[PDB]
Amino acid sequence: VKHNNVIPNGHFKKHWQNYVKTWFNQPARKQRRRIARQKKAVKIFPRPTSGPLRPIVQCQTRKYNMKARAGRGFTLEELKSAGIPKKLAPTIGISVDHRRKNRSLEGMQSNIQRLKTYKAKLVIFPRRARKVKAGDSTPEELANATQVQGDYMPIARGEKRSVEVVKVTEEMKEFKAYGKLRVERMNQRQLGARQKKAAEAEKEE
Amino acid sequence: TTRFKKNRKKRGHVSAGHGRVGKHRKHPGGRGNAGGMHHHRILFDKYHPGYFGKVGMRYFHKLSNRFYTPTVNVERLWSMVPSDKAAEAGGDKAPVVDVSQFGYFKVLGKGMLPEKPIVVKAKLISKIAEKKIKAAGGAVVLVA
RNA sequence: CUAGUAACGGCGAGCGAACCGGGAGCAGCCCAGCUUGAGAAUCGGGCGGCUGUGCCGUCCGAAUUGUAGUCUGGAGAGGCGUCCUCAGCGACGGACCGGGCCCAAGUCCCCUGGAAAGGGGCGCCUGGGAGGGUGAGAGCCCCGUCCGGCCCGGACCCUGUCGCCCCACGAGGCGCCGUCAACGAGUCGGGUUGUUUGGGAAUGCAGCCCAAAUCGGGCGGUAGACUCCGUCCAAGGCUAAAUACAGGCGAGAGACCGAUAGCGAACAAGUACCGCGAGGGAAAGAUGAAAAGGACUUUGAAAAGAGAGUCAAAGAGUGCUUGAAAUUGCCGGGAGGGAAGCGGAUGGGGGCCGGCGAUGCGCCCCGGC
RNA sequence: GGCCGGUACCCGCGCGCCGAAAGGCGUGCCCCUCGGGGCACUGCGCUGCAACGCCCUGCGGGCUCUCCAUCCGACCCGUCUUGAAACACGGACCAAGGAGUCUGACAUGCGUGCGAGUCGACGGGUUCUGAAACCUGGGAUGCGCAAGGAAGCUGACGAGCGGGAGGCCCUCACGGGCCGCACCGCUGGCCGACCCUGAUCUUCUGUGAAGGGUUCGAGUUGGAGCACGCCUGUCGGGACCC
RNA sequence: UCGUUCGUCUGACUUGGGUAUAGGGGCGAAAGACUAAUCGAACCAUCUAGUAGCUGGUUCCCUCCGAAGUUUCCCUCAGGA
RNA sequence: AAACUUUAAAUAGGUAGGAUGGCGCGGCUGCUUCGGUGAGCCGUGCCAUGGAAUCGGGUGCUCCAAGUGGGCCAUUUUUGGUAAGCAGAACUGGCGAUGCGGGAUGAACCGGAAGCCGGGUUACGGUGCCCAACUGCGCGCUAACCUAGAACCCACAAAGG
RNA sequence: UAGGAGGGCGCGGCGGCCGAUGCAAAACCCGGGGCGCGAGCCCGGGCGGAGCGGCCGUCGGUGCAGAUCUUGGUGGUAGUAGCAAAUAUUCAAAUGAGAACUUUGAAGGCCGAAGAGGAGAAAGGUUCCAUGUGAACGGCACUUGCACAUGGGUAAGCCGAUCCUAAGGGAAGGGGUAACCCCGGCAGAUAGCGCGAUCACGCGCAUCCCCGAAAGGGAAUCGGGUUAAGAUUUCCCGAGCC
RNA sequence: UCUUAAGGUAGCCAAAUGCCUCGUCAUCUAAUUAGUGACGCGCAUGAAUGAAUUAACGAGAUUCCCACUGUCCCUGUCUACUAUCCAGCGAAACCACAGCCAAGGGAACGGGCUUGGCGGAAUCAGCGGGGAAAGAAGACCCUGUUGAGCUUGACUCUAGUCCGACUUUGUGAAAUGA
RNA sequence: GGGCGGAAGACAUUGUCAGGUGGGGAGUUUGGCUGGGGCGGCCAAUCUGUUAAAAGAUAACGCAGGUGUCCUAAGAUGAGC
RNA sequence: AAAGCGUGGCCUAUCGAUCCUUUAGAUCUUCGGAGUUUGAAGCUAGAGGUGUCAGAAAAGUUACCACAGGGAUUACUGGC
RNA sequence: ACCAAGUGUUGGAUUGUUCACCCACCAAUAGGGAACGUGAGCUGGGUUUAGACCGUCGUGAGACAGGUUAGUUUUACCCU
RNA sequence: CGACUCUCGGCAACGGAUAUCUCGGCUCUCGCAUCGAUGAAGAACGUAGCGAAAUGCGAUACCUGGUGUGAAUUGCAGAA
Ligand SMILES: [Mg+2]
Ligand SMILES: [Mg+2]
Ligand SMILES: [Mg+2]
Ligand SMILES: [Mg+2]
Ligand SMILES: [Mg+2]
Ligand SMILES: [Mg+2]
Ligand SMILES: [Mg+2]
Ligand SMILES: [Mg+2]
Ligand SMILES: [Mg+2]
Ligand SMILES: [Mg+2]
Ligand SMILES: [Mg+2]
Ligand SMILES: [Mg+2]
Ligand SMILES: [Mg+2]
Ligand SMILES: [Mg+2]
Ligand SMILES: [Mg+2]
Ligand SMILES: [Mg+2]
Ligand SMILES: [Mg+2]
Ligand SMILES: [Mg+2]
Ligand SMILES: [Mg+2]
Ligand SMILES: [Mg+2]
Ligand SMILES: [Mg+2]
Ligand SMILES: [Mg+2]
Ligand SMILES: [Mg+2]
Ligand SMILES: [Mg+2]
Ligand SMILES: [Mg+2]
Ligand SMILES: [Mg+2]
Ligand SMILES: [Mg+2]
Ligand SMILES: [Mg+2]
Ligand SMILES: [Mg+2]
Ligand SMILES: [Mg+2]
Ligand SMILES: [Mg+2]
Ligand SMILES: [Mg+2]
Ligand SMILES: [Mg+2]
Ligand SMILES: [Mg+2]
Ligand SMILES: [Mg+2]
Ligand SMILES: [Mg+2]
Ligand SMILES: [Mg+2]
Ligand SMILES: [Mg+2]
Ligand SMILES: [Mg+2]
Ligand SMILES: [Mg+2]
Ligand SMILES: [Mg+2]
Ligand SMILES: [Mg+2]
Ligand SMILES: [Mg+2]
Ligand SMILES: [Mg+2]
Ligand SMILES: [Mg+2]
Ligand SMILES: [Mg+2]
Ligand SMILES: [Mg+2]
Ligand SMILES: [Mg+2]
Ligand SMILES: [Mg+2]
Ligand SMILES: [Mg+2]
Ligand SMILES: [Mg+2]
Ligand SMILES: [Mg+2]
Ligand SMILES: [Mg+2]
Ligand SMILES: [Mg+2]
Ligand SMILES: [Mg+2]
Ligand SMILES: [Mg+2]
Ligand SMILES: [Mg+2]
Ligand SMILES: [Mg+2]
Ligand SMILES: [Mg+2]
Ligand SMILES: [Mg+2]
Ligand SMILES: [Mg+2]
Ligand SMILES: [Mg+2]
Ligand SMILES: [Mg+2]
Ligand SMILES: [Mg+2]
Ligand SMILES: [Mg+2]
Ligand SMILES: [Mg+2]
Ligand SMILES: [Mg+2]
Ligand SMILES: [Mg+2]
Ligand SMILES: [Mg+2]
Ligand SMILES: [Mg+2]
Ligand SMILES: [Mg+2]
Ligand SMILES: [Mg+2]
Ligand SMILES: [Mg+2]
Ligand SMILES: [Mg+2]
Ligand SMILES: [Mg+2]
Ligand SMILES: [Mg+2]
Ligand SMILES: [Mg+2]
Ligand SMILES: [Mg+2]
Ligand SMILES: [Mg+2]
Ligand SMILES: [Mg+2]
Ligand SMILES: [Mg+2]
Ligand SMILES: [Mg+2]
Ligand SMILES: [Mg+2]
Ligand SMILES: [Mg+2]
Ligand SMILES: [Mg+2]
Ligand SMILES: [Mg+2]
Repeated sequence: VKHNNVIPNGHFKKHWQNYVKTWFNQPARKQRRRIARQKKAVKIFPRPTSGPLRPIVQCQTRKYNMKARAGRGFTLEELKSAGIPKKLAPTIGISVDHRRKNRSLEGMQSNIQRLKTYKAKLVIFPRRARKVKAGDSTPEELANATQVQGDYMPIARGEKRSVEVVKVTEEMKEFKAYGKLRVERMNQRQLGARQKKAAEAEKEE
Repeated sequence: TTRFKKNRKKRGHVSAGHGRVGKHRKHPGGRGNAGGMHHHRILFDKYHPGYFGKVGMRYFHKLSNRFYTPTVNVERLWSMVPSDKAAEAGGDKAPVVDVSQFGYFKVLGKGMLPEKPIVVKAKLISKIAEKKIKAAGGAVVLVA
């Protein structure tokens, strides 16, 4: 080792040349997946090629909780509130997730509206030729039906940027933003000592 | 590009540029960072002081997301304001900038601000950043 | 991507994941247990029959120390209730799969040549100027290529339409109810030992010891007790797709190698040959367009030679395209008293060099262009 | 007497006459006063020194080619070494093969593009010789845009001076004055670790008017970076070859 | 290996065939002897292009610039920073 | 008298020889003083014939990197050793890395350093032949019956006759 | 010198441009002419007989005198060292192109029977026998052969193997083992049951399966003939035996 | 008299064990660093590390004597096969270039350099002075942060063996114990 | 009499941990300088004087010596001597 | 009395990284769901030591020996 | 002591010995060099591998500049 | 003048470089999923008018059968 360089740290002490992965088959991977998608599209026609409907969820972890993305499936309550029976939804194009929870009302409301929005623009062919049972559709509807492609219900990742104009009022100018943060941090760290001094009050006092 | 490599200019020269006396031998100093405290001690101490030893305390299972706080200064808040809305204003009427919609969590106080009042609405802010915003005539709003 | 990061490490050399996020692809199921008891409703086998991957009859047997049905926590059993939902086979196909055939235009004129596929002239095809063969650089000579046409045979269990059959008092969905609500044991879990891990008072795994619970159990990356909080339900089982692919078979390509290269092997190459054996392991491609592969005469014991014959050519003559060097023979020339070769000079010989070296330009006088 | 050179300017020539040509020939002022001397006004153009030879397809001319002769010089290369012609090693000869490469990380330099941004590198779409090309996403993927702390945490309140390339104003101009980039030097302000400090306010433990520091930072008071390509260097890899 | 000369020759004798013991193992009237011309640890293939601060070599031309055998530290003194 | 010294060189060592100097005026200080007392700094305004000789563009600034880290030789100073073509130091130069002329021959001794040429002239060293250049012009000494003697280094010769 | 850089030369592909070639491409050869300081390059002549070159950009398994370098080929050594153990050959004739080396006859010698004689086991595999034969091979030679080519040739109730056990090996149930594999007396309804019976039943079951000797143990043969090559006893004749 | 666990006893000896050492005495000889017999302040003998003897035996080491002889004085001669010459056949090692000397200098012993001596084609048989001749990357010695065989009071371990608890592991009786 | 016949007997043994022993065996190490190396010394950290050439630096297994401590005073200060 | 002197010894030697352990200091920071509360982990400054003293955890023998090298280095001739 | 290197300088006991020392003869039994001349000239006694014995040393493997015994001596045909 | 040695040129040898090729190799990419007690992979021996090897086959032995194509196989001979 010699002149002012960075400390070398390459991990090449094993038999690494036996596990080299090259990517010469990358263009062929794209073609096989394209043929796979195209062949799948015909075998599901007229069902949409994006797949079943996915609900709106907030992401986890501070860094991303301000961003909305597609989740696995609708909860049981979202399905029941929109009146889509549990065992019928996957058969008509709606995914289910028996594991997800509804802790905040707004999230539940948003995903309910998707199910009605999906139900509104959903059309279902009969299970046989002429019999029309519940949930089927008019022949006019079933001729106007095509294989929609792409994202037929897009998900906006987050809040659109808006810079409004308001009037700066006297209360707004008096508010101490930094003072509020420091006193609220203070309360958090004194929580135990305050509760302990309180707790020992009823033990002794 | 083999044609510009310099070994092509030393063809016909015996040693290939590595000397007759001290040759090009296999690993005459050891491999890698061998001898950081023995025969490379001057080099490690000169160019990489602090290299050896243990400082601070461990943090089992560190997750970066817990530590994420992007920051923006006040000097950059007015690029955030669109021009037409930068026109719509009065003496008391100011635009409001939710830095959270631009990917920022905290507001720092480097740089100057124009006289025009502004309402910065942020998750976090520093002393000086609010001191400069108030001194422009605007206000600060805390959100989550 | 996180990330050469948190961590681990004679905290040295070094080592090193996961969560979040973004994509590819997405699909969930089935058991055991309280729950047939007016009734083993289940299953195998022989035999017989038929529509034959199965169904039917009958006789033996398995199984009550438990086959079937319900049910699987997302639940569920019950009860009630307007309601809402359910059976199959034909007929023709479309796709995907293999195979066989059919498909443009000059071989017109001259020259060179052994050979025209070369040159010149005159023409033509082109949704076909990818490639190969044919006596020299061939779009038009032949096979092919483009556009497609046809005939034969499959597997298929995917959907596209016409036909008859019409799904239920069983089950399922949905509305309420609160009475029940069963959920895997030498297993979990703890100690200790060894291994492993980034896993640090112990990441997984395994031995042995101890050995559970049912307001209970497993987790929340620092061991511990208590209060709260978030979270999931182990000890039984199945499950495509996205992924991998120096072997097999069938293809298609290449800024790769060009017979000491490329696989060891372009060829009767894992051969010949070696070793008791396990094993080791080569060398070696090219006549000519066509064998037309040299009749015959003469010398010789013969091999062969000398004449001749074939060929464009044999001096291309069966290890034969070209045919370098080292080294060797013959002919001609040159020099030499225990090296030779070498660098500068020049002199003698050679051998070779005609862009090696010119004969034109200006005034003029005609005599014609 | 030797070597070089032969003139596009420096010399020289024509513009007047004489003279084969050297060369000479005019006037006026100063000087000695012989000889004659010195100075004078100067203009237009032009501007590669000559004379004779020898040979001319020859038995000629020259030659960087070959051989030989002679004089002078002259030890066999490669290598390690203070020192090789060495009684140091390797080399009988010839042909063919034969050794700093590829990759990953980083760095400086240079080139290209864009620039507080910059990358389309995993995918998707489209593409009829193309595994190519072309489009798309990114509102936060990487790096950069902010740092100091072990951590809890806090997070740059706006710079003067000396010298300065260059520009401008003034002077007949030499000299003067004004503004002064980059860079060098000097002193500071601010952020943060540590220490110190404490008016007011406040949810009583927080805030922070003022005031700080022989302390420490890979800080700030200059947004310059990101991507690609090439040489070189360090390191890991068979790692220049045996 | 050959020539001459030597040791032993009813014995712990010579010898064929069969069979047993296999590599840190065997077997040894003991010499580290022998175990297929291989023995103070056989042979074959692989890990393996093992490592070497040590020896050898390291392929075209011209032009320009042009050293060091000294300092400090190192189980450092044929090495490296 | 290296490990004694009053005295005390030669050579070598350090600093200075202006524009980065000086002054007047009026300001700052939390330092200093009995105190404008000072110390320093700031702003302004004036002066400053460039303040010895010689020579000359600068590593001035910065980056990246190679080779080297066995040395050896000569004059001088110098340690150990009887000494050594020995071992170890000080200053300078050379060789190594460099051909060329001379010393017959030689890595470092003398001259001198270099593109390919023509002409001239030199340095060290030479001028009887080898071998280019005088058997040149002068004055002495030497006679060897030991190989007389005859080249800085350098290839010895001593005490004694 | 070590070392660094610049500008060139040369080799092979790729993208482009510009071209040569059956009226003779590449490669190779030359006492041919030239250019360049040089790497190299251009042309002439010949040989050859079908491909090749220059320029711009770009790329690489890109330049040899060495490595006791790798593979192949070639010298000097050098017609040299050498062909010398086992007593030995000679004369006529035949044959033949050719005779020291083949064949017949005669002579002289050797092995001297613990043999240089006659037969086998192992090992070999056609070497056996006839006919023919160009090269090679038989370290001189050859008409010749253990070589080459084409054919032919091995006959069993009695010789062997085959049967039996030795030392010893393998082995079923069982024990171990992650598994490949390792254990045979451990004793298990041990493998197999054996014998009399069939017209069915009875008895008994003890130390137990297999392999292992062309020299151990063991059903049975002798004499005389016969081929180019088979047999003493395999074929023929005769005579026997199990 | 100091000391030790005991202080080398019986024996043996310049011995295959003695440095000095060719010990001293005797004997063998013309002459003996040899041999044998004695002597013993034994560098550094000695008792199953076996001490001292010892008939027979030995391809074991050593000294002397008789016989014998070319071992020698001192060489000569003879036989066979070679070498030698011929026909046929026909390698290899080695090889920078080569191949006459003297002195000098030089990496301090030259075939080449300097200065001298010299030096005449082409061949045959021998010889062992030189080629610091060939053979083989010195085996001695050193170095290397290269090994390996062997040892142990080296460091770190390990099969085995000894020891305890638990497990296998049940039954019931007493004595000291809690 | 539903005991094949005896002996030991919940001790042996097995399995898992614990301590001890363990060159039987495995792996490895076994400094440097040095007038070769080894043995000796320490010229390896380190002070004074000298070598040292009147600035500073300056070598040798050069020379004469020293160091790994000691001190509540042998540290501080004042006064007297 | 005071000016002053005093940051060990009149001056020139008398001594020690990382990792680890241990102590002192704050009415300090963390154990990442929130707390109380033992334990642990940090910040600053010392001590436990590396004398081969810029700091590996380390006994022999080889005549049975091996390898890479060295004329940087002994044993013989030669040289001073 | 000089000139003088022309000629000569031996046979044996003991020792591997160079060296030494005796016996004897002799005119005398001087001294040295030539890679301490001379191993493709010999020999192999010593020394100098591997076997083995003794003594001293070492816990041991083993050591011995102590004594002892047994232990392979290759090639010329090249140039001179 | 000759022999020998060295050398220059021309021709002829020796040898297999160079050039020009290539039913082979290497590399990348794609599709598919198929051994065996119904006896596999591998081993052996046979088999053709004239065959040793390779290739093929199995006493039906360089093939039998069906189907497609539509007039050869070929070194020689023969049925055709
Ligand atoms: Mg160079
Ligand atoms: Mg270099
Ligand atoms: Mg080198
Ligand atoms: Mg180096
Ligand atoms: Mg060196
Ligand atoms: Mg280096
Ligand atoms: Mg160290
Ligand atoms: Mg990163
Ligand atoms: Mg790992
Ligand atoms: Mg056609
Ligand atoms: Mg034509
Ligand atoms: Mg074609
Ligand atoms: Mg066609
Ligand atoms: Mg564990
Ligand atoms: Mg599964
Ligand atoms: Mg090949
Ligand atoms: Mg091959
Ligand atoms: Mg021809
Ligand atoms: Mg031809
Ligand atoms: Mg041809
Ligand atoms: Mg040919
Ligand atoms: Mg030739
Ligand atoms: Mg040397
Ligand atoms: Mg010499
Ligand atoms: Mg060497
Ligand atoms: Mg050699
Ligand atoms: Mg080559
Ligand atoms: Mg971005
Ligand atoms: Mg490398
Ligand atoms: Mg006998
Ligand atoms: Mg026997
Ligand atoms: Mg036997
Ligand atoms: Mg031994
Ligand atoms: Mg290598
Ligand atoms: Mg070296
Ligand atoms: Mg002075
Ligand atoms: Mg260095
Ligand atoms: Mg050097
Ligand atoms: Mg001159
Ligand atoms: Mg290539
Ligand atoms: Mg190459
Ligand atoms: Mg070559
Ligand atoms: Mg070279
Ligand atoms: Mg001969
Ligand atoms: Mg012989
Ligand atoms: Mg007999
Ligand atoms: Mg015969
Ligand atoms: Mg013959
Ligand atoms: Mg048998
Ligand atoms: Mg038998
Ligand atoms: Mg028998
Ligand atoms: Mg008969
Ligand atoms: Mg006694
Ligand atoms: Mg004695
Ligand atoms: Mg005697
Ligand atoms: Mg005696
Ligand atoms: Mg004793
Ligand atoms: Mg004893
Ligand atoms: Mg004996
Ligand atoms: Mg002859
Ligand atoms: Mg001589
Ligand atoms: Mg020589
Ligand atoms: Mg002669
Ligand atoms: Mg001769
Ligand atoms: Mg000789
Ligand atoms: Mg030699
Ligand atoms: Mg060596
Ligand atoms: Mg070392
Ligand atoms: Mg070892
Ligand atoms: Mg120990
Ligand atoms: Mg051991
Ligand atoms: Mg040493
Ligand atoms: Mg010494
Ligand atoms: Mg001085
Ligand atoms: Mg001084
Ligand atoms: Mg005191
Ligand atoms: Mg300490
Ligand atoms: Mg936690
Ligand atoms: Mg040190
Ligand atoms: Mg050892
Ligand atoms: Mg020894
Ligand atoms: Mg000799
Ligand atoms: Mg001997
Ligand atoms: Mg011995
Ligand atoms: Mg001894
Ligand atoms: Mg001889």
